[PDB]
Amino acid sequence: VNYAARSVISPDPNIETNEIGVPPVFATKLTYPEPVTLYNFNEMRNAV
Amino acid sequence: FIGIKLEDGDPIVAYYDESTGQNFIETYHGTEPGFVDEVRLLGNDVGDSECQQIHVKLRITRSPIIGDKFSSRHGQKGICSQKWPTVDMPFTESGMQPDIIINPHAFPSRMTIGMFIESLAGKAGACHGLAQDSTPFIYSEQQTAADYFGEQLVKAGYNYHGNEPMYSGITGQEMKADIYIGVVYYQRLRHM
Amino acid sequence: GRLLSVLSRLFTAYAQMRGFTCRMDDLRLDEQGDNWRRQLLENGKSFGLEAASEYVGLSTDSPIALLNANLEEVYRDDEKLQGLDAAMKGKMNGLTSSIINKCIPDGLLTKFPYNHMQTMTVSGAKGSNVNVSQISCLLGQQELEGRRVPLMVSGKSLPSFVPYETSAKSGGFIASRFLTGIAPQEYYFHCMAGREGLIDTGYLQRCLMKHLEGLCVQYDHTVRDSDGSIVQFH
Amino acid sequence: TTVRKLLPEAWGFMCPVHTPDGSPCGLLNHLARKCEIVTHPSDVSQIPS
Amino acid sequence: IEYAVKLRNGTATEPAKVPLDLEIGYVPPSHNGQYPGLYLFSNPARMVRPVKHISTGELDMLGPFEQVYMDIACFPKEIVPKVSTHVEYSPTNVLSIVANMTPFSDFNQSPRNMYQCQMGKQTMGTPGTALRYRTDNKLYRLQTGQTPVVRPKLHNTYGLDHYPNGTNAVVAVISYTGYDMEDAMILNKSAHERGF
Amino acid sequence: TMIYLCADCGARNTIQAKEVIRCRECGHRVMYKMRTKRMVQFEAR
Amino acid sequence: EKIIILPGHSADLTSVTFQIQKEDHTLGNSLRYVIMKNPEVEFCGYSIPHPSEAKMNFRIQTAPSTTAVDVLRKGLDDLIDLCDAVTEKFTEQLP
Amino acid sequence: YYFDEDNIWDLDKFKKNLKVSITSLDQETMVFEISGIDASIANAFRRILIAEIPTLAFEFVYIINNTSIIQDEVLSHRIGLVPISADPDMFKWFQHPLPGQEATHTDYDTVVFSLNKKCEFNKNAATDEKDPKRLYVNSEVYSGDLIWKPQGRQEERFADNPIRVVNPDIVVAKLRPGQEIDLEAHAILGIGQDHAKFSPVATASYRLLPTIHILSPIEGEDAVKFQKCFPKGVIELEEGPDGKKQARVADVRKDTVSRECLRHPEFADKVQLGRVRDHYLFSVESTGIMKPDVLFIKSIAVLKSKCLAVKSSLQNI
Amino acid sequence: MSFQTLERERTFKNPPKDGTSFPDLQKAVKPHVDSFNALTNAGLLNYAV
Amino acid sequence: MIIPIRCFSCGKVIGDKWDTYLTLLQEDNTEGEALDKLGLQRYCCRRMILTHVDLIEKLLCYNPLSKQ
Amino acid sequence: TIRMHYANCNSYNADFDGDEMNMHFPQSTNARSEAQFIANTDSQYLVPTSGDPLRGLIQDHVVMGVWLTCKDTFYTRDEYQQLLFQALKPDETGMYGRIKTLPPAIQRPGIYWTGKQIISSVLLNLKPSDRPGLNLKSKAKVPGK
Amino acid sequence: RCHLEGLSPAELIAHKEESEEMGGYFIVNGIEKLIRMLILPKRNHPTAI
Ligand SMILES: [Zn+2]
Ligand SMILES: [Zn+2]
Repeated sequence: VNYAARSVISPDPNIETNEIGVPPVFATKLTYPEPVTLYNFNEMRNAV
Repeated sequence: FIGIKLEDGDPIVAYYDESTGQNFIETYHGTEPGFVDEVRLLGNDVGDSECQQIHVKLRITRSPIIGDKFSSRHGQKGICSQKWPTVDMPFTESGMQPDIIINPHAFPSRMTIGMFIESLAGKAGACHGLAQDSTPFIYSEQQTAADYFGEQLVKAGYNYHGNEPMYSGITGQEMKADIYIGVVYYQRLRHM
Repeated sequence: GRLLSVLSRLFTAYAQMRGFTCRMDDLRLDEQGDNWRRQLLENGKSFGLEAASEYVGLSTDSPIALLNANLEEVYRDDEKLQGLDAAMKGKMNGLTSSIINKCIPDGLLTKFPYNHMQTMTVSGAKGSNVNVSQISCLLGQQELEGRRVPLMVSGKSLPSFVPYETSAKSGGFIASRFLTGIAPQEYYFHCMAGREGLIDTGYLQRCLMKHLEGLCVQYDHTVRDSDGSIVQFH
Repeated sequence: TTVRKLLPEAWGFMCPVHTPDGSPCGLLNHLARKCEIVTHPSDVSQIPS
Repeated sequence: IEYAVKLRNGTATEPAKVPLDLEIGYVPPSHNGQYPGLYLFSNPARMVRPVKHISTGELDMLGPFEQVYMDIACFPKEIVPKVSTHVEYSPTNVLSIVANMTPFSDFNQSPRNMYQCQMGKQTMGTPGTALRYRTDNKLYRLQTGQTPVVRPKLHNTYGLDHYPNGTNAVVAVISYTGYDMEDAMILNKSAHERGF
Repeated sequence: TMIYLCADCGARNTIQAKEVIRCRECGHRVMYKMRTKRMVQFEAR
Repeated sequence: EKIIILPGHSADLTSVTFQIQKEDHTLGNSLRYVIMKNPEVEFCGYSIPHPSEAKMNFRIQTAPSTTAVDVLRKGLDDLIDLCDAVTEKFTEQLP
Repeated sequence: YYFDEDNIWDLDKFKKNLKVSITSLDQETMVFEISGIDASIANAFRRILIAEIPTLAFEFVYIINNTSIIQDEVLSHRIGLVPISADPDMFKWFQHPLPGQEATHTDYDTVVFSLNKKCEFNKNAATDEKDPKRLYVNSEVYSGDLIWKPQGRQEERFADNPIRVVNPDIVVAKLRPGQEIDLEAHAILGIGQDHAKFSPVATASYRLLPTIHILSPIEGEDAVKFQKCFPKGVIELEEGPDGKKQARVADVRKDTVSRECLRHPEFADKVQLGRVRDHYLFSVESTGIMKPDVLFIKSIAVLKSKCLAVKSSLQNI
Repeated sequence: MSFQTLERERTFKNPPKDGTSFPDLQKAVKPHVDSFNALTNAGLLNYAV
Repeated sequence: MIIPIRCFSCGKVIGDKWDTYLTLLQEDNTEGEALDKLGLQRYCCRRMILTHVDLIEKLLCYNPLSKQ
Repeated sequence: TIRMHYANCNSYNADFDGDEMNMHFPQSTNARSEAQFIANTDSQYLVPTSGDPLRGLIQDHVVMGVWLTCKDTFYTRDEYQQLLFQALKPDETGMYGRIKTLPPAIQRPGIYWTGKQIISSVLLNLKPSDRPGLNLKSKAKVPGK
Repeated sequence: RCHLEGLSPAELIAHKEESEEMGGYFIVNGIEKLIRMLILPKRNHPTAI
């Protein structure tokens, strides 16, 4: 499939039991669609 | 060039066809920056042959990176997790930082007691300058090698149980408990 | 989930503040418990021949040649082996449970709270009491696929022993502890145990999953497969 | 549970522990340290004599 | 054995009456045992190992046919007289090379030693010295090598000084960081940049 | 041309493209390329 | 941006969480040990979100008498004074 | 809500209890004692001394011709480790060059050294003595062959203090007849926690002053064994007319707290091993850059600096 | 036992012209090499043909 | 390869101390503790110049540009 | 390298030696909401085989928890505050304004908190706005003797 | 039948093989091939089965 990375793992005690800490590389190479409303407009614009 | 840094999308060598008279190219399949340490013109045959074989020996650099495996000589394999800051590390009363921190949660259920033996022996032989011999089936139940090295080390001045009082690298104040420190022989794997 | 995370970072900070390590002396027993081990082992110095003579039927003061013929006659079969070793194993196990009951709770150096390995063991973290027993007392009988060390053609357990040797030392029972070390004759059988444990070490999930695809909980609370027929109520 | 077992005729002949793990565990065993293989036979006429 | 100790030393080396290679498989008789029979073998391509014959003080060689019937003592201490006819040169002579090159190998639970051989055969050390003329696919070399502080003597005897495979680390067993569980481990930054 | 190194004899050969390859002074048939002066830059890590 | 107010700040500016940039315990532990020397501090504890970055979330809770900015101000000042006392003494020791 | 009324800050009182004494000082070694100081401040002091002061260290290496056996990146790194004798304060920081990066040099930021050696076969050899120091000339590329190349005003600004490698004796690489290495090195100011080569101090650690006090006086052999337990000097055998022999702690600072006496069964009841909670014993070892006293003063200065920077930005909002 | 340093150095510096410094290794590989010799010499192939 | 200057554990540079320690065992008849004369108080930066393999003096005898 | 917490080791049963993973991301909003609410890691605490929870703390946490929890422990105000904040770190989580503590168990001759007070404190810090505190009695792992 | 038997480490260094060359592999295409040792029953001794 598309939009699915594959990497080696190392544990961490600082972050969370819920969240997973990700390197910025994937945050760049993994993107998803989003409609833009009026109130979320500033966030999306900033990202652009 | 001899010693020029390459990358993935990078030509390595160039040959052209005679008839067509056009240049072809060879790219670097590999996906990590590699240099070239030497190129070799193989005489193709007995002789009277144009150079139809070339040999490039690329040198790739692999420092200890996050995700690679280390192991003492006891099967105690580990993994480079974070490369802790050298100052946030604790230290002995002499102060040299522990170059490698392993966990106590590895020795139970793994019975790697010879590891502790080797550790003590190293701590002694290093200080005195001895090439600690550790051939199997020398030390008897009469005197444990533990006690022999304990003599060695109490001669060195250190604790007889290998412990050493340590101050927290992060809080500074010493720990309530002495800490086990020795000199193990660590080699690096290559599976990564 | 939050509570787990916060407890995690909590004990984390405590790890930074206090310190915790499994040093050496936390294995070396007290000399009193040490000679306790010594006394009990010296007692059991002859248990093996005891169970041997008993199971065969002869007495302990029986003539050597008689028991010799008996033993040769015994483990040409295998059931005779099974019964003999079963006896020997029960015997050594009695001795072992004995000296373990005596040494590990008090024979060693420093008591429960300060002993960092007693902690990692009894707190369920990592290890078990059998681990401290092996490391600190003895290894016991080496059960390899049930019975014990197998007997070669001349019936000698090892080129270190005489044929028809009866002592549990030649019967796969070894006395040494990890803390001090083991003898070559012991090392061999122990390696045998380990590598056996090695060679001993999914198509169902497309069987039990095949006919069990649908099996959904319909709203009427009458669980069916998706075809319409019931399998259970409630 | 065949030959894959370490039946105790190897003492000094082929190493007990030195053996890969996984499927070819036990199958391939390395020689002991000093154990040689004689490769050059000799005359033995004086043996029957 | 006697003619061996002769031919080895100044004694004239005649065509050996009884060469060392020949193995004397004397098979004592017993019911439901091996078919008893003397078995002299002089064929090459046999497993043959040395020990010391205890009566004399000299070298002795035999193969895996007399073992099952021989009382060879493991230790000059273990010998019980009138029965034990041979003594091992040393218990060392039971292990292989790599497994022998193991600090206090007689201590850890055997599976550990087994992983030790299988993985130590896969180490990033020097594969030799003459690298400049190696036309291989993939070799591996580690830059800063040193011999261990703890060792069995045969690591010096076998000339393993010419192929170091690791270094000697300042190890401290401690639950301090919180990142080194599930067997994990930490590496001092400074010692790493310093050429680890 | 190109300048190479006779492996054994250690003699600069100055061979040209589409040519029989061998040491001119001793006759060896294996030759390396010399390392020219080529700017390369590295970090100290 | 050296030191910033995090959005968990109290309305009264009594519980604000200073986020010091590009810093670690080197200043943190000293800071807190100084701050705990203030009777007007009800709470003072530092942490680190993650070492890979150099950010130290700091915490000040105090009595409604005075807010946190003045508290951190005076605590810094007192620490600097400690630095000066140490320096002066040591320098006086050697010639 | 508890302050305990003694956790107060009194700059007067803190200073009046604070006492410093410089036990030993050298060009490279230093050990001294601090008193009336909390763990945090001494921790921070070690913390700055290790990594947090800048120091000139080789960062880039422009290689020109290297036909040696040692690999280039290895040579670069190894050089990147040799120390550099130059005032780290006479410089201005390197603005790391973002894209559009080439022209980011000056003479107030960095320094350049160079080397170029081709090991020539030496013909004055009599016979085969594979020294090979005398068989070949310039077989060993030392550190004494990284010549500083001035960059303009630098030649004048340090004419009083000519810059050199602080150890002109280290062997950097080794060469043989035919091969050659040619390159130049660029060294800038950098902080230790960025790279270890930027950590100036070889070894910085402080010891809490341990206290050894016997509860019951030992006698004769136990006194002898007790003095024999700890390193010499720490235990004096009491010259006692009454009784025969006791033991007392002569100097607790020489002592290693390996805690050997506590191992013996009977001694366990006689002595207790405490440690001073407030008195610290610092041991400082710079490498080749600055004198350990200047290290100490500069470190506390930098801590004052960080205090000042946070203070200034606090004033802002 | 100590690390043979002067040995190692006056080993490296001047390689031995007499023979291999580590005979145990050649003995360790002795199987195959002697197999080859006994092939060519020791009238082995001539027997085959 | 070469003696690794600036030892891992300690922060002391040691790369200078190799030939100066070699010609202590070589001709000073003192055993390895000649390094005590060198001033390696710890064991950490001590165990380097002690058990370091100087393999490179054997690798360097492999110049194909030996011209011989 | 992707980082996660230990407590997930057990559920994924991965030995953390190098065994890699697949990392997926839902495109639409409904799928991400569904992963967020039904199959969020926090909603996978009781395995389906039996009710036994499998996610949770491991060797180091249980060890130092044993050590700290022991009644022989004591804390000045500095330690107590630093540790309580160290565990909380509410900002990285949010949703919380200010930290509340408990009085010290002993006051004279000096204030000291015990680790057991500490666990109570943190448990109080997460007490839901209106959810009665917890009352419970259950056997410990370490036998009392 | 090679030009390397009897050679001392010195002239091995005169060639481009390391000081302690071992021998034992047939060099085919460049890659070090090797014939494994395999176990057979005993020679010429009648075995029961
Ligand atoms: Zn040629
Ligand atoms: Zn060091």
